[PDB]
Amino acid sequence: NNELCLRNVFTAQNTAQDFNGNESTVKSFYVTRTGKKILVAITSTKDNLKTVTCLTETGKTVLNLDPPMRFSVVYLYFIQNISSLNRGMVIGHISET
Amino acid sequence: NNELCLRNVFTAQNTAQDFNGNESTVKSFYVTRTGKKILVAITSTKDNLKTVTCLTTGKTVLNLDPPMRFAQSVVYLYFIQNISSLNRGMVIGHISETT
Repeated sequence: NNELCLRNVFTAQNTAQDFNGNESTVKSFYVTRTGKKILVAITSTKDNLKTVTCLTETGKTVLNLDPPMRFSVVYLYFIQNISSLNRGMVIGHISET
Repeated sequence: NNELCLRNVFTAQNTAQDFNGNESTVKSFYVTRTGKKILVAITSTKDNLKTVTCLTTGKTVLNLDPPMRFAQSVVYLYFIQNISSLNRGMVIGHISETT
């Protein structure tokens, strides 16, 4: 017997930084699981983001981004080394909306 | 550069076999991408399913992972053996927004 843990995807916003250190607001995609959240991906019209801010209880954490993927034009970035399961959750969410 | 291929989930029905060899109809979850589909999971009220028959090469029997329980009625979710973690995420997300 093993109970399925249903997870949710929630979008919000965060600050991201490009290679020149300039900040901008991005749409952020979180996977949540009863109390716990993980920042999985962001979207932006900017193709030059390098990092993104995630706010925790500990304070701010700065996360590296994987290269922008294309989908006036909006880019999707996954957070580096995020699990494939969490990636799948977010891809489905973006597609099913 | 790397373009993002959106994936979808759609559901239909398949025939599954339990450890007795007895057959029943189940709800099937497919992930689609680039005009191709892959069977990722099934759900059933039965907790004893062992295999599911898929139509690909032709007719093929696939093994199921052990059931996971979720809720009025109790349902069991079975992933197809060796399906990717990415595809599991797709189906878990879909079932979450259904619930």
